Amino acid sequence: SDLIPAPPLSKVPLQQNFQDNQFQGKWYVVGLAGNAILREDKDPQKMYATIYELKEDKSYNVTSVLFRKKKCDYWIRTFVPGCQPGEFTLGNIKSYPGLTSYLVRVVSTNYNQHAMVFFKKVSQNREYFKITLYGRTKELTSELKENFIRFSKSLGLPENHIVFPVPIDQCID
Ligand SMILES: *[C@@H]1O[C@H](CO)[C@@H](O[C@@H]2O[C@H](CO)[C@@H](O)[C@H](O)[C@H]2NC(C)=O)[C@H](O)[C@H]1NC(C)=O
Repeated sequence: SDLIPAPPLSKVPLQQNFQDNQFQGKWYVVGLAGNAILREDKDPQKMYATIYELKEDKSYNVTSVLFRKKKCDYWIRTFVPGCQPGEFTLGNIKSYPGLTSYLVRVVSTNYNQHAMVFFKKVSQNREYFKITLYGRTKELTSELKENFIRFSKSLGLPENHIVFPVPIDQCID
């Protein structure tokens, strides 16, 4: 199992002045890229969504929804504020078999339109990294999508490892 090496953090920007309250709400995953992300053609990835909710202890209750096989699959997650506003670790790791690492980095966002988030984790000892292009709506500008493509590449990902989930109306509305 061969993988493209996770980029060195110094290459992953952090959203200047992150506002955890404004980043709340529903986000559409309009762009996906990772060393474990492949541009399938016989069955293109469907768009799923992720809802971020602040807890009073300032942690996020991240829950996602995807339409898998005639149903909505929901998966919960708790992000815990890291060392700098915008960074996050995984709450209750250890309740996730094979997980020794997990990190989130809000690269950039305008809180109303879009956002770019970098994730990196170590499962089974294999290092995985990915980047989601978030959209407040199910679609966005070409400017934003090529910016996403540009960044993914700066991290070592070939076009091939960059995909745009096709918009759907099931479960993510
Ligand atoms: C974060 O999620 C937890 C559960 O994931 C929410 O806890 C719920 O809290 C209410 C009121 O205290 C309870 O009635 C529910 O039973 C709890 N749910 C669970 C699964 O334990 C919590 O409210 C969330 N916080 C926000 C602001 O969304």
